[PDB]
Amino acid sequence: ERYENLFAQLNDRREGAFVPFVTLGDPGIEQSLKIIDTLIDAGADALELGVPFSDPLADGPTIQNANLRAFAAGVTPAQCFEMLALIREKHPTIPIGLLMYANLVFNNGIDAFYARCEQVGVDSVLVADVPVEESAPFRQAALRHNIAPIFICPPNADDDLLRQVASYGRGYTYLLSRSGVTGAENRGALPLHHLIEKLKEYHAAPALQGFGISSPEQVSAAVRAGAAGAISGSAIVKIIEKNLASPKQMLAELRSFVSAMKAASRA
Amino acid sequence: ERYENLFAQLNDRREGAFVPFVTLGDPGIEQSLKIIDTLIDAGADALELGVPFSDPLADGPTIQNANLRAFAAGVTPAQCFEMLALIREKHPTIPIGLLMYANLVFNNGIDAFYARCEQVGVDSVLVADVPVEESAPFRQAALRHNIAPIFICPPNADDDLLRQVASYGRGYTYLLSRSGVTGAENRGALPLHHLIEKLKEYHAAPALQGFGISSPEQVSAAVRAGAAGAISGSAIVKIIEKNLASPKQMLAELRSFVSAMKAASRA
Amino acid sequence: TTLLNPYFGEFGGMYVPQILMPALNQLEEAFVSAQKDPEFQAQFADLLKNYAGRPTALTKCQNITAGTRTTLYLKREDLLHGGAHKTNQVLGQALLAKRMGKSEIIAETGAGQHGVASALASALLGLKCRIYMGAKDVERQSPNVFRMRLMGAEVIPVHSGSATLKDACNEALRDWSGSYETAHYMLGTAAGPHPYPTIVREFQRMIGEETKAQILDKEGRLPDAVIACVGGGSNAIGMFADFINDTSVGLIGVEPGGHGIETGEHGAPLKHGRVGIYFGMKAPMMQTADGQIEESYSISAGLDFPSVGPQHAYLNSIGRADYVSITDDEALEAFKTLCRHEGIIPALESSHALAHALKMMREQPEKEQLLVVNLSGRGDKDIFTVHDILKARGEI
Amino acid sequence: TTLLNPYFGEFGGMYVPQILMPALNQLEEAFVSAQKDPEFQAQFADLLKNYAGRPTALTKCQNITAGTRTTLYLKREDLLHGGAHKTNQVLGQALLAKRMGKSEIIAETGAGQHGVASALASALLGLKCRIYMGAKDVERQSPNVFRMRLMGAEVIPVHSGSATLKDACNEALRDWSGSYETAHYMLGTAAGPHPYPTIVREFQRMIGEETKAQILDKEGRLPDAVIACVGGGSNAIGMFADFINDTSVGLIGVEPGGHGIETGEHGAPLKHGRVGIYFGMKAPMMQTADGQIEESYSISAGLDFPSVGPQHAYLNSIGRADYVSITDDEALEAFKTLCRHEGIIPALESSHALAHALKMMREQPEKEQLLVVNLSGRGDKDIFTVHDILKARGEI
Ligand SMILES: Cc1[nH+]cc(COP(=O)(O)O)c(/C=[NH+]/[C-](C[C@]2(O)C(=O)Nc3ccccc32)C(=O)O)c1[O-]
Ligand SMILES: Cc1[nH+]cc(COP(=O)(O)O)c(/C=[NH+]/[C-](C[C@]2(O)C(=O)Nc3ccccc32)C(=O)O)c1[O-]
Ligand SMILES: O=P(O)(O)OC[C@@H](O)CO
Ligand SMILES: O=P(O)(O)OC[C@@H](O)CO
Ligand code: NA
Ligand code: NA
Repeated sequence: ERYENLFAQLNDRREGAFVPFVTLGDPGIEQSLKIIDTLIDAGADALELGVPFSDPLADGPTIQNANLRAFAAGVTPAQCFEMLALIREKHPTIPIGLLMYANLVFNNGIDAFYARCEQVGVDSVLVADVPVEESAPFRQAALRHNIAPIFICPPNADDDLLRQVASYGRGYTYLLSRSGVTGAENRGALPLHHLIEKLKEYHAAPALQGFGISSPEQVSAAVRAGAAGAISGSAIVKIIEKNLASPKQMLAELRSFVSAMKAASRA
Repeated sequence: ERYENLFAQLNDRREGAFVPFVTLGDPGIEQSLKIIDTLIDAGADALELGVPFSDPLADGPTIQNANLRAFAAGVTPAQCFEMLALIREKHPTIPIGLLMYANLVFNNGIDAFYARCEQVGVDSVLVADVPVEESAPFRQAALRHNIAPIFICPPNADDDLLRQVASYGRGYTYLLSRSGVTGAENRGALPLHHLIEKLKEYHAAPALQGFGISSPEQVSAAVRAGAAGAISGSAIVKIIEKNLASPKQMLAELRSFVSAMKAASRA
Repeated sequence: TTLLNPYFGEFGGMYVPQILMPALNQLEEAFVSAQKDPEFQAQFADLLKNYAGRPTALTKCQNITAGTRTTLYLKREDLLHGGAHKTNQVLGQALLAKRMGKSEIIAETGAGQHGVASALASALLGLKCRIYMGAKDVERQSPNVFRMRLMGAEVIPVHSGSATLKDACNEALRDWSGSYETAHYMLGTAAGPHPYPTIVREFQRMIGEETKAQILDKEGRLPDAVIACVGGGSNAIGMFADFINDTSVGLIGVEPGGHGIETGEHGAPLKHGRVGIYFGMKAPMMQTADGQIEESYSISAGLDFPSVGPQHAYLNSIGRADYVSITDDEALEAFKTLCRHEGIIPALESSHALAHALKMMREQPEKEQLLVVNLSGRGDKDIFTVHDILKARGEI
Repeated sequence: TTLLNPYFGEFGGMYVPQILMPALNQLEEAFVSAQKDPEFQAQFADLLKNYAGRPTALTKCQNITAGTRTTLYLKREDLLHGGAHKTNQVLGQALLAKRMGKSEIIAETGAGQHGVASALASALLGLKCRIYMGAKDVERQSPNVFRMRLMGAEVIPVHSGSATLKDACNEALRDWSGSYETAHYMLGTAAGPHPYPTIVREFQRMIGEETKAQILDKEGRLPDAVIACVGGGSNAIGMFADFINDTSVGLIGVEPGGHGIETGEHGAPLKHGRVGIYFGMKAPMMQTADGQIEESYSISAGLDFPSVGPQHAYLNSIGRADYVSITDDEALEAFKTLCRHEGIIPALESSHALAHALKMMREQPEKEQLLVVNLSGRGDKDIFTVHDILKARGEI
């Protein structure tokens, strides 16, 4: 599958993965598609993609405002799935992961949601407000439709939680940089070496560190500590927010940022 | 004494008494003196005179505003006594009664207050907020200084109260037209014949009816019912209030009103 | 002729126009009869318990006394229905009014607390209630005015004089003097002509009775002192009454010092006035040299009255009770301290009593003393007054 | 793995980001331990009695039921310190927070009642309190905001979404997800992730326990029904809990109908929404066809929440409890009726429950029925809202 292939290729090249996040449809459907193509062309190894949700309880103001811009353009989950299909048609091998809130997965049937993910070529789904303790119907539906269920390893994880995330997760493990919500200005500085080592000991899916990653130095630190890669969202979205009136400068600044962040993942 | 002489003369002439009330010093000391001389020259048989007090709990808005005008001119009780002395010097026989609030009598000594009344030639004092039940030190001080203590016969008087007012009062008995406070617009219509007859049976001082008396017809009704006379205050004070800017028209309208009210007292 | 003594030493009496003496005599007679009537006592008790919420708590304040040898309890009249002790006596007075066949109620109010209490009792018990309130207080207390009106009371602004409580008092008594056949005057304090000082005390004395029982249960002894603010005297005599014969218990009443006694802008006649005759009673008054009644001042509209009830004047004269004063600024500091350190927002009236207690503690912090402050009401009504002061002073 | 069942049938759970599960597990553990700890129970009881004023009265309303066979009692949580039932559970939750070594408190509020309660408990018990409040509610509730600030709480306006309670809820949970090591989230209702629905019920169940004892004493039997408004579910489950096993006692919850269910402007997810996952729980929600959470509406900011606690959803599903709705106008009429005929100014929240009781009486006036309405708070906070409505409608 796409994650296993990616991480194998990156390991052969002694490379970490750089995985940007954007909200689908921000600031509009067409510009969002151009944005995503620019992120790929600039060196993104995989994608994390959000579906706009009315009450994103795990996101800070930057991604809250991305959702609002998307809603202002009329973006719906159905339109997001049409985008996902187009993205996959253009890019057959890049891993595509969704970051979802539970109600959008549950609303019209858990099984049906994962069936649609499979139809459009999504590789993984992380449900931000479904902990391992509540994940059974989500992970079963994911696996039934060849979707990797993604679980979070938080910095306060105990050994039992480490063993659960290692057993139940697939594709990658989401290693949180810190407590709190998403935010480029809040950089996590707690050393995560111990958690990275336990995950590997327990044969967990390779770890991608996320939350607060906004500079190339943070990407290098994550890979150097043993993570398989790093995720950056708010830092990317701020470039969108800053250049709403200059769509071309937006893409150029996104390319520069992505290229620099990916360069820092190379060892 | 002056009341006994007056009522004897009026009875010989088959006349009731007309007794106007004004507040001393309203609207000023000099105009107040001219007012009082006009009331006498126009036919007043006796005078009732108020000393401005800060909180006149037995007076309606008309006489409240008279007090305020007096205070606005700086009128003090001491100045009121200087006026009383001048009035008596001009008019040796007219009965002069004060309408007082208790604190002004009590403030610097009950005995001293009545001593000053005697010095200036006052004939009687009615303390509006001292009922018979509390009157002992007031009536003793009055009698010691040859001042008649005046008591009120209210329309709800019981027989015991009738016998007390008859025994303790001198000069005249104040027969209330009605409950409430002073006010020319509120005319009392309860028949008072019964109370007038009991007072006479008990040898009370002759009754002067007061409160709400604002027209000659009310004066005639009081005398016809057996009262020795009638008191009118608010109706007089309204003439002052109406003509504050025309001092001469004020005196002319006061003369007309007093003359008509006194005419109605003649049988 | 009266059934009960109208005087407390030199102070008290019935200095009303003669027209009102029968109303006062009827009220006294009805009260004496009601006090002996077990049905009346049972109905009053039922309303106090199941409608107003008696008994009220006695709360120990274990943050404000830290580091001292003062133990401080607050008697929580702020938890009574309506938000203050006034509700106790309005319930009794309304029952007396019905006992006498009266259908209407006249009441005065300052900040609006007695107005609210009168309005709520009249709504419950089927009486037509009209409330006189100084126009300056109306302008500043539009919330309590609307509460009174929501409960069906007529609220009548009074624009005369200082347009505060004394002026509302005057108008209420003028009204009663022409409406006593159908209206009961629900006087709001332990002052005015007999029998009001006695009736109000007896319908407020459960405060001290409960306090005594509660302190005995919690501490096993009587307080060293009980402390209450004094505007007219109701809340203080309700706390004091049951302790008067307990000679070891200090009784401390707190008059408003306003801007400072030396400014003349205060409401402290008991200690800084002189005896006069006004509002139906012989009592200490703020008055001019000539005997005109002076206007009082206090940040607290409920203490803004230039006289005081005669029993307090008497208890002071004989040394049984001691009276002190607390300024606007001292009351404000006590208000803020209780909000922040005990989570209780007290009335600005009651804040005067708390301020004196805090002074008793702070001045002699190693003195062992067990004190009870009568927390006569809650301060929700006062938050706008406090806000504007703190805004003008740059504090917020 | 939990010590207690997180579900009520299909409803409930712990749908929070993984980072918060240890905080929830620690809270559950602390609660289970505290419930078995006689020292904790004694301290909680002492605060409830001597600080908050429990037990609260049960008042019979003998004017509003005239001419019918309805007997109506009101459980007087409006007489609790702070003015509403919220004070019960904040005292328990604050003690839990101290038991867990937390020094700070996060709380959400709508109209400000839970904010005031959280602020007062934090002031008493030495905790640093910060309150999230929708900016539209802040603008309309400046008095309660100032009360919170007087008691030392930080009040943080929330401008996102509808700028009402749901949005304050979101921000509080975002905050907690980065501050749980030092801050306890003092959730204000019987909703959210386990263990909050259970903890809030257990710290509010004295309402029904007292009500049962009081009704047995006065009437010698259980009520035919107990009636409570439902915004999140705390006051209703506190009344219901002790009656659940008394199968003859009807349990009636009243959601806000707002401008009318048919307008979509209401807060009645239990009967007019559908199950979803949000605010940490699986519960009935107002939501779009796509699964976006809808904004609610009610005249009462305390009922303006587009979900409901899971135990109510469960009690409804099995038919043990029945849920209805009451519109803005119906609540306003009940508010006015209680003010004018019983002299009690009720919260606009509680006015929904009273309105349904009045409907039960008026629709079948010869039906013999003994009803208890949970008068969850007083309406002093609401007089400005009511004034502006009555002004706009030309009524005043
Ligand atoms: C919470 C609280 N605590 C203490 C007091 C002080 O009054 P007391 O000295 O205890 O009697 C409170 C005052 N309430 C009143 C004022 C009133 O009492 C009243 O109604 N007529 C009247 C007449 C003369 C003096 C005082 C009063 C109001 O409505 O403004 C109050 O509200
Ligand atoms: C007097 C009174 N009566 C009834 C209620 C209804 O609430 P419940 O359904 O009983 O829980 C009252 C409301 N208070 C709250 C709202 C709050 O409770 C809270 O704080 N967070 C929260 C979260 C979701 C729903 C509801 C709430 C406020 O502060 O605005 C109230 O004030
Ligand atoms: O926004 P940040 O802080 O980069 O967090 C990453 C998150 O947005 C995607 O999982
Ligand atoms: O004002 P009136 O109503 O006339 O009453 C008389 C009174 O003012 C003098 O005793
Ligand atoms: Na005073
Ligand atoms: Na709700």
